[PDB]
Amino acid sequence: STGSATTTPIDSLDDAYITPVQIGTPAQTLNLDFDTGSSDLWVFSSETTASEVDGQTIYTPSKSTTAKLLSGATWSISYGDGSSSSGDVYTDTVSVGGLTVTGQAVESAKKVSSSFTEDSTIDGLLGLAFSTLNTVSPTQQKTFFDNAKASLDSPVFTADLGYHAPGTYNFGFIDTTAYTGSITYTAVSTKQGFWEWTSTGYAVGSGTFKSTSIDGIADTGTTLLYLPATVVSAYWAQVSGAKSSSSVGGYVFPCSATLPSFTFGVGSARIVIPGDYIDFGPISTGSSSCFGGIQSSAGIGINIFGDVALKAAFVVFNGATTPTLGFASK
Ligand SMILES: CNC(=S)Nc1ccc(Br)cc1Cl
Repeated sequence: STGSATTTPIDSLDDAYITPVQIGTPAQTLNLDFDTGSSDLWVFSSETTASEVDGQTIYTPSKSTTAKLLSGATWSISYGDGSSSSGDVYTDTVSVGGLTVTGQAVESAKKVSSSFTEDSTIDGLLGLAFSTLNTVSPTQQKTFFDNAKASLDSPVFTADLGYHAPGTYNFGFIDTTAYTGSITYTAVSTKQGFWEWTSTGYAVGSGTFKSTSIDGIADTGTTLLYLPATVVSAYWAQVSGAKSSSSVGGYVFPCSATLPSFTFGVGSARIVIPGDYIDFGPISTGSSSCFGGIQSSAGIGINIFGDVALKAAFVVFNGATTPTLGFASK
């Protein structure tokens, strides 16, 4: 089997991407944030504290003839941005772009963090990291991909995120028309439950390539590119007027400035992030100071290849017995 679904930016800055997901019988379609940095499929629901719902589409398990309470099961999660949610669990039928999984764990939110409430465009998350990170207790649950894997033509999914435009998530096949050149594959460690790999280095604009190992995670659920302070300093030093602002919480720059590209290494291959991708607009409405899309990972404990990096490539999440990651230009 295969599946193919379009993923769409939630706003003009590509802060996140939403993908339609059919849940239950008859289908209830929710727009979920596909997140390769986490492993819970959780949704706003009829059970969510009413004051914490503000515009989102909810899942109502009582209206689904295939929904079954996973008795005794609870879930609770906290994300890297300080957001969180918790609730109970149903199994139900979940379809993405024509690919159907029966008995998928659907985690119903009873409580969500204010940041989720405040984003009316995201109805929940669909986690695509390794199932070892799943927070369901007492019985850990499998991700949508884990459940689908044996049925897929090939045990892979691909992320093809657009710049200020829709893109595509495919399951079970590699669309050879979606990228240029070849796909370079690179080793993955699953020890932290992430799609964790090691970049071979970086260049800033037309600058010479610096060969240096950068360990990080491929994370569709994170907006920006978070890299070591040395690397990030080298980048912003090439932007006139750029400064790290403690009160803003990162590097800012005047948008009258021209951003250089940023290249990262995948084995001997190179992915180029155009400078335009690194512009995230005024820090506040009407401000002449713009927020940068490359920021320091120093306070995080891990480097994150977020949407800023991934949307510059066609990315293969290979769930073979020994998982790997593939990157191609496009
Ligand atoms: C909130 N944390 C991250 S990485 N990203 C982000 C920024 C702004 C909006 Br609106 C939504 C998201 Cl998901």
